[PDB]
Amino acid sequence: MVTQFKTASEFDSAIAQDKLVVVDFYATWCGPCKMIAPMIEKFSEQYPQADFYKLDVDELGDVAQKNEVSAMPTLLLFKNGKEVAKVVGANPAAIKQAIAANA
Repeated sequence: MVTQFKTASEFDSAIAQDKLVVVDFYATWCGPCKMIAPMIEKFSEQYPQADFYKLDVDELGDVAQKNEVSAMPTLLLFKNGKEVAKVVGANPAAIKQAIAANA
């Protein structure tokens, strides 16, 4: 599956003890930023153990600032309600391995 985040009250649970969650902090702007939504989902089939969510840089612009992620888009990894890695760019090369060694 795949979903986004509008309220921190949601994403807060996603990380909180729940394996490795791959949340993207795509910029509220940018052009080819929506084409990732389907991709972010395609990866959920290879790492079903990990949750593939998405962060809103418009609604949760802060969470994008807290982690210092204002790219467009960006990939954020979190283990057991904690962190693990951050690689701005879900280009077929890291977004896959990043979810392996981590999860």
